[PDB]
Amino acid sequence: WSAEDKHKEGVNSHLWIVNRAIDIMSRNTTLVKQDRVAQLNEWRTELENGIYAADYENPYYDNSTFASHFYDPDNGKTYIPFAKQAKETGAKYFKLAGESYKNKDMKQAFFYLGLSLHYLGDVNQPMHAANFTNLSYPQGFHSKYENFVDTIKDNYKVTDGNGYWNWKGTNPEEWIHGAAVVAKQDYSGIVNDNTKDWFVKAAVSQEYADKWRAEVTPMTGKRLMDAQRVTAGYIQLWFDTYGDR
Ligand SMILES: [Zn+2]
Ligand SMILES: [Zn+2]
Ligand SMILES: [Zn+2]
Repeated sequence: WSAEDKHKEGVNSHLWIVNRAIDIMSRNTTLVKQDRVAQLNEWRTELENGIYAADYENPYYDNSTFASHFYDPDNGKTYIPFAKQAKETGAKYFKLAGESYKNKDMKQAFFYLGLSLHYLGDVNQPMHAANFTNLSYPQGFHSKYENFVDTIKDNYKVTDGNGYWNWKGTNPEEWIHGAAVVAKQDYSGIVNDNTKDWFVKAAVSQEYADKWRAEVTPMTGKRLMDAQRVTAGYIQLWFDTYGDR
């Protein structure tokens, strides 16, 4: 998903997913301790820095190949043979964040948590769970799709307090894998012969630009709603794990 502005949701789908996940936690009045939400807001600059840094510098963006932002659940791999993938990378930063939190280094903790949230957010994008990059056929569709999502994402906010609490076990890798399983199932609702066809014809015809955008909207909304619920669960897991128990 996009992460083009550090502190603005307009062109940062990753930050929008996290902010909507925090709103789910705030809406929950049965299980969530609201001081957790206050801690995320207190260290929001560092959290947002971590969410943005993943797509912009080393080691996180893998020398501009973004290999660690992809993870196919069926084979456990990213799109480049032998490169690091999103499950081991997102789990690495979940644990580094927790160790920093226990040592009371909040700036370090929330930056590493933002990184981990970014990787979990990416495996909820079906193209990232299927190794479909901006060079895959049809080339340029991955990037135009992610730009398009920013223009519609406000229509898919989750407005209830039901995150996926304890969705998977206590291992963060299980959450990243589980989210990629669901996202790859939804891959054909976005990438298929029709959307490929219309995207290619969209260069010459505006009518086709609208056609592929409309076609991918329903599954995009579904994926964005699941990403908010899974992210809220994952933040709650992090505080349950390192927050003193
Ligand atoms: Zn992304
Ligand atoms: Zn992407
Ligand atoms: Zn990314």
